[PDB]
Amino acid sequence: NLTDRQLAEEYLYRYGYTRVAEMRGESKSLGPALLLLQKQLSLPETGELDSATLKAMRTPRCGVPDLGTFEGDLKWHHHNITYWIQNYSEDLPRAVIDDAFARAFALWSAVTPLTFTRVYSRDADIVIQFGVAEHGDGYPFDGKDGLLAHAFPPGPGIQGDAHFDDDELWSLGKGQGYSLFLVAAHEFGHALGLDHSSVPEALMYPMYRFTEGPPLHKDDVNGIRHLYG
Ligand SMILES: CNc1cc(F)cc2cc(C(=O)N3CCc4ccc(C(=O)NCCn5cccc5)cc4C3)[nH]c12
Ligand SMILES: [Ca+2]
Ligand SMILES: [Ca+2]
Ligand SMILES: [Ca+2]
Ligand SMILES: [Zn+2]
Ligand SMILES: [Zn+2]
Repeated sequence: NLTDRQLAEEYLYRYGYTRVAEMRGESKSLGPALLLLQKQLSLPETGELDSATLKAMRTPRCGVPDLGTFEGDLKWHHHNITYWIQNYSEDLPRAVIDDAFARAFALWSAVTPLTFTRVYSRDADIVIQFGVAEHGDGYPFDGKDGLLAHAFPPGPGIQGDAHFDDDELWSLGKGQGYSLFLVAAHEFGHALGLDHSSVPEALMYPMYRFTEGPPLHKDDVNGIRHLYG
């Protein structure tokens, strides 16, 4: 497999840190990219490929980049957001999957002027899809672990849609597998127009953190408030 050095390089590149360090003239060596990463994930800012940074880079996370072309202003311009569960993972019963997504939407519904209504139609605002490797959007998944899912900011077509890597074991996060409820709640955050948070305890923190407690943090609620009047 990849050397620690190579895993680091791929991570800094994939999540947009390499590009930002290039724009500041300092791509020659990893130090500057690592500091942007340590800042962005609230790690001690050593600028070293240290134990906390390598730990972080090995942590399963969202496939959405942390730093940086879509159409429109990346918020919804209607109250009633529709979602269509285009397909299913075989990892869970369909009713449990449907309920995991309903629960992810009820989380945001309480703190936004938006409503979420399940439909069965191609034209839903938020199309939910399970897929593996290349799955039709040219942002291919990476097999088991690493990237768990991604989503697209509000707007037309693929915009607002949420995809889940079916090379992961989907569960409710108890015993084996990733909580589909917690990953969906995070990705639906992007589907409403939220960026990653730097607050480790926040839902919109990019790394997967299993919890049984209520997942929204002040920072998530406030991010939504700074988006929707
Ligand atoms: C595979 N999916 C995918 C590929 C890609 F190349 C870009 C994006 C962006 C998203 C996304 O929907 N969101 C939700 C909406 C939003 C809105 C703004 C920003 C953003 O500002 N990024 C720049 C860095 N940011 C960090 C703190 C302040 C600036 C990011 C995001 C992230 N999904 C993406
Ligand atoms: Ca994966
Ligand atoms: Ca859409
Ligand atoms: Ca699976
Ligand atoms: Zn994310
Ligand atoms: Zn996708």
